[PDB]
Amino acid sequence: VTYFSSRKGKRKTVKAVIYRFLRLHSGLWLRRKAGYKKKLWKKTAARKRRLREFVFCNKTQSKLLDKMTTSFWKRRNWYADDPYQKYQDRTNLKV
Amino acid sequence: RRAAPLGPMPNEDIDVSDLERLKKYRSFDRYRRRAEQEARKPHWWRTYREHFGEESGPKDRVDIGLPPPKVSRTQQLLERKQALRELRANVEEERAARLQTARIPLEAVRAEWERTCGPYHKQRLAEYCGLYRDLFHGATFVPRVPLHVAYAVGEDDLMPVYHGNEVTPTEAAQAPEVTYEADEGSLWTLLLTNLDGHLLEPDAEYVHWLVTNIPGNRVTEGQETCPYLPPFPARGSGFHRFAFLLFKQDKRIDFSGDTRPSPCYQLAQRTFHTFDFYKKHQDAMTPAGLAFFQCRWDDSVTRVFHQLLDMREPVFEFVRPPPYHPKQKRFPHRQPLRYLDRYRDSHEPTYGIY
Amino acid sequence: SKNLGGKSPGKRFGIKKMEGHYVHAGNILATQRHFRWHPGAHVGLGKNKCLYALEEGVVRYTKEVYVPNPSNSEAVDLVTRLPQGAVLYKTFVHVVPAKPEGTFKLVAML
Amino acid sequence: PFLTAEQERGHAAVRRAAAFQALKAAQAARFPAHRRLEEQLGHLLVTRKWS
Amino acid sequence: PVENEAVAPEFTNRNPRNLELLAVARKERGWGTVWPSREFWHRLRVIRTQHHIEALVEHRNGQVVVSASTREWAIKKHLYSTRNVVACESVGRVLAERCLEAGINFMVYHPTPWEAASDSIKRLQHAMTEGGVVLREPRRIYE
Amino acid sequence: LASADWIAEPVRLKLAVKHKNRINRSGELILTSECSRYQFRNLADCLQKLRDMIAEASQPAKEPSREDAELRRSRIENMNRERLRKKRISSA
Amino acid sequence: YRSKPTHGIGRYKHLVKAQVR
Amino acid sequence: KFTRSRIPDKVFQPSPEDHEKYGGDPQYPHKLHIVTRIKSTKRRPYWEKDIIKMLGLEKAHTPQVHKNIPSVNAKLKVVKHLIRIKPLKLPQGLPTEEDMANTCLKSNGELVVRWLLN
RNA sequence: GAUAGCUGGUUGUCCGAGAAAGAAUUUUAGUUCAACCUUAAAAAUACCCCAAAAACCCUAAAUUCCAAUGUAUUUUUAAG
RNA sequence: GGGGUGACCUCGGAGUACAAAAAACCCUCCGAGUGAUUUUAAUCUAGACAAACCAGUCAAAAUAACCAUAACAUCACUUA
Ligand SMILES: [Mg+2]
Ligand SMILES: [Mg+2]
Ligand SMILES: [Mg+2]
Ligand SMILES: [Mg+2]
Ligand SMILES: [Mg+2]
Ligand SMILES: [Mg+2]
Ligand SMILES: [Mg+2]
Ligand SMILES: [Mg+2]
Ligand SMILES: [Mg+2]
Ligand SMILES: [Mg+2]
Ligand SMILES: [Mg+2]
Repeated sequence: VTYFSSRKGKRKTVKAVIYRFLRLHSGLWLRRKAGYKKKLWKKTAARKRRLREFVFCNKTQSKLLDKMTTSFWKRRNWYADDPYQKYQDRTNLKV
Repeated sequence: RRAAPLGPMPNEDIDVSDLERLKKYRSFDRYRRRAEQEARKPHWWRTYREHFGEESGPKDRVDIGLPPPKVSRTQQLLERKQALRELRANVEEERAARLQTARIPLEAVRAEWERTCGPYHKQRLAEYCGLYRDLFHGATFVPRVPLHVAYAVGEDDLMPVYHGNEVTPTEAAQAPEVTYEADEGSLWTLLLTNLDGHLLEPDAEYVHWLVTNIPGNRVTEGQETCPYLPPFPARGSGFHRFAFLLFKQDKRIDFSGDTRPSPCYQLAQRTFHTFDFYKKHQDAMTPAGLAFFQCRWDDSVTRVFHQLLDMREPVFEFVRPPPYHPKQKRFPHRQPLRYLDRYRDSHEPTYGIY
Repeated sequence: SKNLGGKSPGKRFGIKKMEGHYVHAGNILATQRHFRWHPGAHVGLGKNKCLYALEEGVVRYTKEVYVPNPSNSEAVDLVTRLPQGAVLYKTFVHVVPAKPEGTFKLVAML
Repeated sequence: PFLTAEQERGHAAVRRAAAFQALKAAQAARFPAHRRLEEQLGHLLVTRKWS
Repeated sequence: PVENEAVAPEFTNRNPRNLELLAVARKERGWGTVWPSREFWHRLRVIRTQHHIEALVEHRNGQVVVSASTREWAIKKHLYSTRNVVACESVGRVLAERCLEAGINFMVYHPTPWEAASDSIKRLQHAMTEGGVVLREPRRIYE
Repeated sequence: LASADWIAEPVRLKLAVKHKNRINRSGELILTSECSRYQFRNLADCLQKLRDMIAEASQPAKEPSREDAELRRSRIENMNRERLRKKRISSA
Repeated sequence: YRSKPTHGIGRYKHLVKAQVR
Repeated sequence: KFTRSRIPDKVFQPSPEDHEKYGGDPQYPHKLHIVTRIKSTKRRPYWEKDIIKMLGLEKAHTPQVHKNIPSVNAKLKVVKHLIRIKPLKLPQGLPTEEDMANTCLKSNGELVVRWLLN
């Protein structure tokens, strides 16, 4: 991670995390299961469904991705016909 | 560490040494019979019945009923052996049994059944359906005398009321006809009670037709304490039980407290407790006949509720407990995206300040 | 040297819920390599011989007679080879349901 | 022993519950203290002179 | 208001047959390893001894609800050779009639592979079906 | 329903016959909606239900198709109860 | 279990053996 | 491996001479325990440490009053090798509310109600 | 002002709490997670735990899960 | 048990590791890097096991097609 750039002096972001991850506005990160396209003839339908299912990240990985991304990717996006707009918020979280 | 068994072990009696001289069962059916016989014994370890409700195991049931008929067992066995020998002496019966072409007089079979062993089957069926548990709570009787109840659906249509049948309220709208063998020197009381259907109290039941002081068999001659009321079970809660109980009495019982008016359309007045009724009339009355049937909601219960009871038809529903969900985590690790939908209040987008 | 491949982690084959634990539907009661605990009332059987609760209730462990399937040839042969007084006993795990199936609520008094 | 295992069942339970409730209340009373006007206005007294 | 309009929304049906008849009762899923399966509300059990034939209809708790035995005098005096296939079919017919009287229309029958191919038990099943009692208990709603 | 004059008499009779389970004892047909949090959408759902009922009672090609998974039990029970009802003895 | 009084309730291999002068 | 220790019940069966030996009543057991910690919990297992902490015996050579119930008797048996246990004697009865501030616990195990009058 | 997972050095006082290693790794001279621990904040149960319960050929010390009780600790949230 | 030579590097079963789980050695022994056959074995989703993470495991209800009563593909220590 480049904490201080050379041109603008700003903090940069890694593009791998934005290529293979998705941040919901509530702080959660969404990802794909590793190996969901490799050797599908060798795996059971239940395992294939487990691989095709999306998954969340835990607190340490989420904080790592927040450190590796800038503030532009932590904004509120109002997309037209966004499937994850219902998941952008959190409800009934009694902490 | 080893502990000693708190009683006898299961397979500790047979000798382990010299197994070849010991007889084995070569039949899965033999082993299944032995296993089902051994499973019904009160073992000292944790068993399945102890956890899944043997109903306190053995219980001393109080018998409130007529004594069994005193018959000569020796003469009975003698005449039965004679009848069996006469039946076996034939040759056409043997030919029919060999050719597998033989019929059975089901009517005579049912008659002899209700004559000799029908009472005990009816008693155990009532115990299974929970009649005694809700009528006396501590006592089960034997229906010594039979009781044939039948509803008239038309001119030639007669629907019987057996032990546990299902009768539609449309067929049960009118008062039924009852029959039972009795001499012209005894008095009987008939009571139709609805065990389920009381909207206010759970531990109470409804009256539908109470008629006491029956001379012999003439039920119409006896004074009806409670006029007949058709079954009115709710639409949601279905399959209520309606039981005709017939009691034999000694004295001419007279009571002004259990009397009902001629309309008798008040549900507060039509609230019964058979336990207290039998506690009041325990000196003379003794239950001898029983016939219970199931009944659900039909298109006549709305009419009975509106016209007769002067009410609105109450509609119930069988709701299920809500599905269990764990405590929602801040970071649900490796959970599918639909984890956030299990804790959604409504499937409607809520824009807080926008 | 000569002995190779002896390194393998434990599969955590054991009993998850003990007697008296209030479990929910789907909760895995116990995992096993061979049949040590047999399922009883409201206890399913996965294809890996694992035991899960089908209802929500209290887990119980009992010793009960064993009547095998008449198609399982090995078990039927052992049964028919047993002596005349022998009865096979196994340790079964049950789930005693606590919540009722449902209630009758008044929805409309029309 | 003085009492048996069957006699000592739940003999002191209301007191344990009350003690746990007192502990919970002591833990829940945690909050920042009040800021009063005197705490800020007493700092001017450092320059109190003799006229 | 109307004194009869009190409803007490929590309606309690103390009938033990209510949910079983509504097909929403909790069947006993489970064992799978032992035989036969205990997932039913009523169960037909045919015991064929060397002398008599006994057809019971037991509940899940083990209690016998309705039974028909060749030891009963009603069938013993009307039937010769209470063991044969004729007697088995006869006791099946009597049990079907008694079940129709008791109000039980559905039950399960789990015979052994050698008892299901027999001649007496086949005719007993046929007689029970013709009498109105149908096997294959209905599926539990929201199982 | 009886005072609803914007629908024909056969349609009203078919409504009173089919949807008698949702008809008040005062003759008032009642529809209810609870799906959405918006009373606009709830009223739209009630009006759509009314439209479906009116169309089903107005079309004469209705064959009154019934299910099988939930009706086989009732059919078997009706057969097993008529097997006892078939007694023919005059009374009353 | 070993320390329980119901130990060896499933013990069955001693009832069957399945392995002249 | 070093683990906890199971003590059989025959250890806690008093003999007919032990009553006269230790000054106990063979008929009625005493009511309250005076427990004092004589040894340290260092070089002792952590479960013994935790038992001695939950028994209120953190400070040594200071007596503590406990019940004579099996619940506390279990922990006292667990750590019986670090404590001295005596019966609480009441020669003048229980201290009333007007005698609470004038009481004392003597070294022999008795709790005097009127201590140093005037 | 090359770079050093390597060595050496790293400047006032007092007080509070306070850690000996499971997994990956051209990795075992190092890092990154977990388990512990520190600092704040929300809560409620936390240890001790009698029965009862945990496999089939023989198997010890003892374990797991649990009421009561004796204590006040424990779990989550945010920084580490 | 210094490096070099030799041997090993991943996965599973048994003992070490006697009874919940876990548990190392260049510790003692077995094995795997697939074959054969047809029942060609789906979608969606409660709740759970296991686990630092990545990965691995089960699975109720509901849906389409077959008995209108099963579908977990089976066997080779089946675990690899
Ligand atoms: Mg006799
Ligand atoms: Mg190993
Ligand atoms: Mg290992
Ligand atoms: Mg440098
Ligand atoms: Mg290094
Ligand atoms: Mg214990
Ligand atoms: Mg506890
Ligand atoms: Mg060396
Ligand atoms: Mg080499
Ligand atoms: Mg876990
Ligand atoms: Mg399913």
